[PDB]
Parts: sequence; C-alpha cells; structure tokens
Amino acid sequence: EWQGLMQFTLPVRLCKEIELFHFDIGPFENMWPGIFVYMVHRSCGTSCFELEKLCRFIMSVKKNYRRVPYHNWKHAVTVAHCMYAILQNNHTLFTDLERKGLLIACLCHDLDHRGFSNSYLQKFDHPLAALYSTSTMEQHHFSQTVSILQLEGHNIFSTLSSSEYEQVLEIIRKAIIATDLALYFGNRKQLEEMYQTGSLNLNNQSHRDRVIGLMMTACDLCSVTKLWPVTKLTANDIYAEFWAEGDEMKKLGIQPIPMMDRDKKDEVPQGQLGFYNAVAIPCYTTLTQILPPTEPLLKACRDNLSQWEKVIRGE
Ligand SMILES: COc1cn(-c2cccc(C(F)(F)F)c2)nc(-c2ccnn2-c2ccccc2)c1=O
Ligand SMILES: [Mg+2]
Ligand SMILES: [Zn+2]
Repeated sequence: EWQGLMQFTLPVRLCKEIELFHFDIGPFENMWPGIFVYMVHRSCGTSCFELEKLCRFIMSVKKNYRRVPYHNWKHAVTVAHCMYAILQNNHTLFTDLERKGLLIACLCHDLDHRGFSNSYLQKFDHPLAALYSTSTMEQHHFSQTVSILQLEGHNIFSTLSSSEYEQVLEIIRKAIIATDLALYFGNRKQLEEMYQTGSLNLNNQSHRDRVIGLMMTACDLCSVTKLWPVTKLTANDIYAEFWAEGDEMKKLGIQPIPMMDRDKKDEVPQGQLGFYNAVAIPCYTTLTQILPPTEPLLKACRDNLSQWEKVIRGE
C-alpha cells in the first residue's frame, strides 16, 4: 500500500480547489492519503521529508483510525486540510518547525478514538482514565502518535538534531492537547484579553502556543464551515456518535444528557444553534482578529448558522 502512494499525482483540476477553505474531501476517498502528501509538499517542499518514511507513516496512522461514525480517518484528513489552508494564507507567521509539526499533529490528533468523551471515560473508571486523569483521550492520542513514529522506518523526523527533535514533539504534544474542548474556553478567554489590551506578542513563545491552540480548535471544528449540504450531513455523523455513547449509558439504565439522547432528535437544530453561538462563532471570531486572512471561515460559519435558524423556524 505504501509503495503505490509515492507514485500518486493529484489531478490538475483539484490543484486550485484544495487551496479554498470550504473545499470538501468527501468524494475523493481513495485519494486522501495522496492529498495529504500533496499538502505536505506545497506546505514544505519535497526535500523536507523522506518520501519512503512519510508514506509508511500515513498508512500506519490511517490503520489506527477506527470505524467510528465521526472520529475516523475522514475527519483527520478534513482537519489536516483546514490547517493546510490556514498555513498557506499566513505564510510569514510560522517557523519551519511549526509548519511541519502542525500538519502532523492535525493528522494524528484523534488517533485510536473509541467514540467516547472524557466524561464517559472518567465516570465509568476506564483504564485510560486511571492512566490519564485530565485530557484523557487527548493524552492517549499523543501516546499513539509517538508509538507510530518509533516503528521501523516510520520516524519521519530522522533528519533533525536532538534539539530540533524535542521541539517538534512539544509542538505536536501541546497542539493535540489543545484539541480538548475543556481547555478551549480558558485559552480563548485569555486571548481576547491580550488582544483588547494590546498585549499580544507572537515573539512571546507562550503567546504563540495559545494561538496555535486556537488554530487547532478552529481546525477541529471546521466541519461547521463547509457548504450547507456537507455541514448538514457531517452533523448526522456527529450525532450518530453522540447517540451511540448515549446508548451505552441506556444499556446500564441511565438517561444521558440531551445531546446524547436519540429520543431527542427533534432538538438537534436548537442544539446546533446553541453550539454555534457559544463555541464556534467566538472561536472563528477570535481567530480572525488575530489572523485576518482566515475571515472566510467566519463567513462560512455565519452562513450555516442562518441555515439552522431557517430549519428551526420551518423553512
Ligand atoms: C451540539 O452539537 C455539538 C456539540 N459538540 C460538543 C462536543 C463536546 C462537548 C460539547 C459541550 F459544549 F457540550 F461541552 C459540545 N461538538 C460539536 C462539534 C462540531 C464539530 N465538531 N464537534 C465536536 C467536537 C468535539 C467532539 C465531538 C464533536 C457539535 O456539533
Ligand atoms: Mg479529539
Ligand atoms: Zn477531532
């Protein structure tokens, strides 16, 4: 599988399509690993990584995504693409280290997800919960990523010094961690303060780290920024998963929260409207103020919000 991927070229008609934020990968399934390769070449160059090791990696990574309805291989590619799109529109912002790691981080950010939130894991005493007390799944995702690097001929970062090596793993570590929604609220709130007092400074490493955190979350949630038909269907995949976690609580005899209860299909529209207002819109709003080129995300997020309102009011 890994040998045939090196001989892949992206069809010319997509070269320009990919660059857009609202580009949907849904119909290009057997090309997804190629599209990732493509994204790394444009974003770094062919000289950056060793092609042989890079292909083994993407296939291993692919292998360890599970057949869950939403936290799967399609979602990893979708998220990676959004990060690509961000980086290409902010070419001057990031160091060579950041560009590389961040794409890797996005690809691996939900490795070996089982379909369960941190709550369900910390509630019913899962082994992972015993190991990882905070950011449970997120620390595991990083475990998985490190273990895949350490396989034979999978270490894509071979050609870097000790110093450069542990820098990029720290970037990847904190990035993947920042994908937990619990930390987004703090992070985002700290960044609004620093922008409106004008104390934000990207020379400051801890300020850079906060921004990258927000970029992760913006990328993670980017399915709310696609065109309406795609966003609509991606929602069905999210709730299928929410509802399966809820049916694991019903099996014991417990009513889950309304979000995870399939008896309340009828409230999904309102659930979305709530989620856009409290989470999605402030995310892209704050991202845009720090990185104006990412305005198209905010625009798209707004358009879908309207659409859910029309649904709510019966149109
Ligand atoms: C009500 O609809 C939705 C609720 N959540 C959500 C998720 C967790 C916690 C909470 C908390 F805020 F309730 F804590 C809300 N996430 C999404 C969503 C849209 C895109 N990715 N994504 C997502 C993000 C993370 C996990 C699953 C899905 C969503 O559409
Ligand atoms: Mg995750
Ligand atoms: Zn994710």
